[PDB]
Amino acid sequence: GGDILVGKVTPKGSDVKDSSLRVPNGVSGTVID
Amino acid sequence: TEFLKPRLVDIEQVSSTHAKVTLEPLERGFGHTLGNALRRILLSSMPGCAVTEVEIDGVLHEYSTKEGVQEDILEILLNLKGLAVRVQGKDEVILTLNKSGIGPVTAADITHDGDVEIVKPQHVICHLTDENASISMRIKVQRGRGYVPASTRIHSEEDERPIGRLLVDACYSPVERIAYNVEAARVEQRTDLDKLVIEMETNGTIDPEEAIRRAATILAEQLEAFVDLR
Amino acid sequence: TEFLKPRLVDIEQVSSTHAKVTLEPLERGFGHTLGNALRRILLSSMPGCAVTEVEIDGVLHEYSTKEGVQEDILEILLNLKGLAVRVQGKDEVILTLNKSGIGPVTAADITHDGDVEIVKPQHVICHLTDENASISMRIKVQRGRGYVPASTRIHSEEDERPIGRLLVDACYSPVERIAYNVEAARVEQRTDLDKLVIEMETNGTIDPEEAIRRAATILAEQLEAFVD
Amino acid sequence: QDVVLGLYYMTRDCVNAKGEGMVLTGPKEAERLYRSGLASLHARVKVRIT
Amino acid sequence: ARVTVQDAVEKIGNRFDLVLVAARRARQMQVGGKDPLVPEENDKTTVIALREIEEGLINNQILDVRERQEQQEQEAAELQAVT
Amino acid sequence: MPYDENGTPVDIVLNPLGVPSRMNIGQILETHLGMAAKGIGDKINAMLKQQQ
Amino acid sequence: REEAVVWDILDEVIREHPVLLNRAPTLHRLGIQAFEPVLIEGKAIQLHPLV
Amino acid sequence: GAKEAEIKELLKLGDLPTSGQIRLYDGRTGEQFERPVTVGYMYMLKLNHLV
RNA sequence: UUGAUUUGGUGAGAGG
Repeated sequence: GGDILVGKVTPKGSDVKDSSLRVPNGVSGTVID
Repeated sequence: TEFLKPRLVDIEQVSSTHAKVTLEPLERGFGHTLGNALRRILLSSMPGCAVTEVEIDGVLHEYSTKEGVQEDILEILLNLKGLAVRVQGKDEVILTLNKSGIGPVTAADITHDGDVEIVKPQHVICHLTDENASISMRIKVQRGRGYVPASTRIHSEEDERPIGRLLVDACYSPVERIAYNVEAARVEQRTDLDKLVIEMETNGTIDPEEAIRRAATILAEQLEAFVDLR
Repeated sequence: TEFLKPRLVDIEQVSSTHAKVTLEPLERGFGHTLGNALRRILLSSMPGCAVTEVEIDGVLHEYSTKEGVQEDILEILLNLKGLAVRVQGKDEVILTLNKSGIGPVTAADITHDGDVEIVKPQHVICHLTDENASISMRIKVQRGRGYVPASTRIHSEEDERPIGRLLVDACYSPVERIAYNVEAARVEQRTDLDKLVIEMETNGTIDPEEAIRRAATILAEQLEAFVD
Repeated sequence: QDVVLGLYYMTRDCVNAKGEGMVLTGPKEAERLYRSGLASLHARVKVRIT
Repeated sequence: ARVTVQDAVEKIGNRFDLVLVAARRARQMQVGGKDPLVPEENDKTTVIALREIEEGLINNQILDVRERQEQQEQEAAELQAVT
Repeated sequence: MPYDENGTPVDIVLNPLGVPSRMNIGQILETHLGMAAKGIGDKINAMLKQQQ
Repeated sequence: REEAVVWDILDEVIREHPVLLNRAPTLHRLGIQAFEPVLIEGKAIQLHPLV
Repeated sequence: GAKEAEIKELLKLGDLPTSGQIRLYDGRTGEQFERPVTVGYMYMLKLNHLV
């Protein structure tokens, strides 16, 4: 939980941000596909 | 104080794994005490070696499949978790299994070193079906006690290992089943003495008199806190 | 492959015959091992001495009645069983008590030799209604270990004792009650450990930690053979 | 539910057990006779209680 | 330590005023300035308040007496500091 | 775990008090018949391990 | 990050601080009761049986 | 289904006691549970209500 | 001054 899977963030959205889909809180696992 | 002391008089091996052992002579009432204490210690706290990290070539995660085999990779990891190894000198060794050709992959195909002994030469792991298929796994055998699982060993491991090493759970205890019996001892002048017939069932890797000696030392060093301090 | 040795953290001494040995921390499933081993040894194996046989005049079996007393001979047998005596040199001492006059008979009233003594002299024996009543009992004290009751004592005996001899349960072991719990302690990472709380109440003649140390060295000398 | 079964099995009686009709100097040695293996949990007995 | 507050309910017999008196006291110990009237066994201000109540040395009257004493001390401090 | 005299621990302990109230007595016959099924399995495992 | 020192902090904020346990169909007032926490290795609320 | 006498007869083919009940000792105290208990194999399922 | 969208609403199924 709290990892990063797909870096997916825009500029002009300092003013840049973190929408990068991460792993939900409490889950683990192995990326199978 | 008219007490006595017991000794390991006869140690019979019914097989290579299932093996009983006597204890003689015990005092009156002590039989169930020593039997239950040695049962709890001999089931909880024995050291035995087991499979910890499995490294197959060309396989990323454990939920994939491989070319030329029957069992899937989770089946291979379960059949490797059942393995019974007996190292002598080191406490952490790396074996090697390489095999090609149609037919099952026994545990007797691992290219052993000198100080490792694989005591189950009919333990099946894979069923290679293609003659052009190969499998080259590199196992890692630690040594500990109890049960330490993959989740806790996901951050506990300090030695920064590289990615690609499948983590297998560690079933370290080589004792699986133990029963004791308090018979009537055949003492030529005493009738109020008894014997303890401990019936162990091991993983084949542990020597029963050595196991009983280690469990006795564990119990004595635990009771030294009662003996010395108050 | 290294094991956790504990520290004995507490002896909450409630009375002179009471203790509570709080003890932490042990490996998971070791508190029950130590507690049960000590409990069985302290119940049925700890050596000591108490009253076994008593010969009283005026009675012929355990269901008769002497005059001059409020209580009956079952009560004198029970209050005799409650008496805690210690013998130093020998192991088969016969004692005799004689009491007359208005008042109860206590443990200090007995005639004692140089080798025996009473740990509780104000422990009551009986009470006397008549000033002309002269009670007399020949109290024999053996020395064994643990507990043997009068039922299997009379089942095990076969020699015809003289009429007037009375059997009693032989509370040889000096402890009266031992009962523990296992609680859960915490070393900063692993919460799976467990803490022992041994409670103990004895009679006189010993200090509960002395009984615990005696049982522990009994088991250690019992297991002293096949260790490294 | 479990605890009333444990009590109903504990405080009951049967017409013969180990230690039928023996006499006990207190409840402490009643539990000591139950634990050592010399009487049964339900065996009728004269005790001295206070 | 604390399991039941029954003696504290006995000495302040309303069971709804116990909460208010012990809350006034535990605010006197938390922010608070004041130090407790009782030895503390690493109990929190709640249990130290109720433990003061059980031995009969804090109720509503004692707290109003102490606050009048502090108001008089502040009055004497203001008068003796200025004049 | 509660082990029988043969030495094997029992795996899972349920509660008998559910059975007189919730009148699902079929789990007991499943328990006894599954015990008999593994009794035959242990007997075949002996006859085939100690190989005949 | 949950370092090694916040669990002692947690056992020092729990100690005398009750919590309100509540079963979801609360019908009478005995369905909200306040306990003191004892920390559990696990993910399930351990609830005293008589209650 | 299977009647009860066939359960008893199948428990006699295996070497098990006919009542379905085995005496069990306790792993903590090493001493026998009074009044023999029922041991058998029930087919237990894990439902997808995970904690 | 150092970051972001379901609640909204429907339907279906499930737990106690």
